[PDB]
Amino acid sequence: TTALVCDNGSGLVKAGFAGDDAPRAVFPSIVGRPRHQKDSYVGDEAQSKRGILTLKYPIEHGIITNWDDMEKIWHHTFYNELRVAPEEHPTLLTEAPLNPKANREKMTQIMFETFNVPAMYVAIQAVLSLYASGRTTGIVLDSGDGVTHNVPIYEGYALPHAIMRLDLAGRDLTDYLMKILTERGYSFVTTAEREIVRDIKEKLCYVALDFENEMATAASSSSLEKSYELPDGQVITIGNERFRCPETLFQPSFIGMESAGIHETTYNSIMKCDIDIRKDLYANNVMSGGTTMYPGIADRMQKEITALAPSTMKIKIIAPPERKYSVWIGGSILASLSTFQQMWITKQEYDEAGPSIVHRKCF
Ligand SMILES: CO[C@H]([C@H](C)/C=C/N(C)CO)[C@@H](C)C(=O)CC[C@H](C)[C@H](C[C@@H]1OC(=O)C[C@@H](O[C@H](N)O)C[C@H](C)C[C@H](O)[C@H](C)[C@@H](OC)c2coc(n2)-c2coc(n2)-c2coc(n2)/C=C/C[C@H](OC)[C@H]1C)OC
Ligand SMILES: Nc1ncnc2c1ncn2[C@@H]1O[C@H](COP(=O)(O)OP(=O)(O)OP(=O)(O)O)[C@@H](O)[C@H]1O
Ligand SMILES: [Ca+2]
Ligand SMILES: [Ca+2]
Repeated sequence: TTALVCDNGSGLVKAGFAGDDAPRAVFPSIVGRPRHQKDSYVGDEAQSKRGILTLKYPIEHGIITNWDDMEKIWHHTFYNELRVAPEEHPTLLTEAPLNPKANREKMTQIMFETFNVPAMYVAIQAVLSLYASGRTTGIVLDSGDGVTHNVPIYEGYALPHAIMRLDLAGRDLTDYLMKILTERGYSFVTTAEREIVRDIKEKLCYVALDFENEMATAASSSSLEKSYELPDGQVITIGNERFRCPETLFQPSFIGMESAGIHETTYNSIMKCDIDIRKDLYANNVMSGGTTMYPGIADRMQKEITALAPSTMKIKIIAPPERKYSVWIGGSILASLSTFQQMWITKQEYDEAGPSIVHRKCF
């Protein structure tokens, strides 16, 4: 009996089989319907046929907002991407920190009534990422395509009163890179061009240890410049934009947001926790999600947190190499454990108790 693990993000779905080291399927969280031969398309195919479709993202800042399109995503995941019959597999799903109770119930109803799963469970994304690092205590910085959270976790369980949310993440960074490249004299505005710039961001951007110092290097030399061959055949050159783009995480004012940067929100989150556990959190800052993939980010975070924390505090930033998929991995591990098998919501329990069973069984 093989459990499935489906990690639904704002930008990407990561899906596969519990016990595997990586998701089998990773595809965009998009649903397309024809503009005025199929009635709907999902993921890669929807992207490929965009010219004749209207696209929608059913998950916004980590929260499911379009339930009909979300059902389409799950159907596509089971039947087309993984090629499984969902009625044959226990299914672990993930959710954002502070996901409303009613959303959890809707997820539960759909899984049992629409897909007829034999069992299910819903876990908090950041908690899973911590488990994937071999820890049950620490503070997670989870940053994806749509949302960023700080989530302190103690002895296996999130501390909800100390969780911080920031609606600044990868899509915002892609858009800002587009803007600053256009200012350089290139032209990136269209949808095809957004996809191109996202690739540039992922290949060439990095976090500077010191922003001003690196700006000065870029102003007076070509040493930080890299080139990129566009699909249309123009080779462009990229310099300070490489580190200016993700600098926005530390200084959101670059895109006109008033928020604290990720170092300050981490600190604020720790300070909302019991004094007895803060040292444990400071020593176990774990980074998760695609927007934490920038080279240089761990060292920069070490620097910035050290400057905020008491002078004698021991601080460690952990940045696992597989952290694009840490949420999914944690789910794969959790759903594999013998101790976990009693934690599943069963179809019998659903049939008797209804969707609210999820509140009794899922932390
Ligand atoms: C039962 O759950 C309770 C509670 C009821 C739940 C509460 N909530 C859900 C709260 O919200 C919960 C508190 C708790 O116990 C969770 C435990 C965690 C999932 C986790 C469990 C441990 O698990 C852990 O400690 C996880 C770590 O395993 C190891 N062995 O140290 C992960 C590594 C550091 C990194 C990977 O090697 C690396 C990322 C990569 O390696 C190739 C990899 C990718 O995928 C995998 N590894 C993978 C997928 O499946 C597995 N690995 C697998 C499936 O089973 C296991 N491994 C078993 C490993 C033995 C571990 O102990 C060393 C395991 C017990 O501990 C951090
Ligand atoms: N090497 C990289 N450098 C910078 N960003 C990257 C890199 N790899 C992936 N990303 C970005 O990570 C994002 C996707 O990450 P992830 O899958 O963790 O997000 P999600 O789960 O879809 O979104 P969210 O968690 O915000 O709901 C995209 O914005 C993508 O461009
Ligand atoms: Ca995510
Ligand atoms: Ca500011």
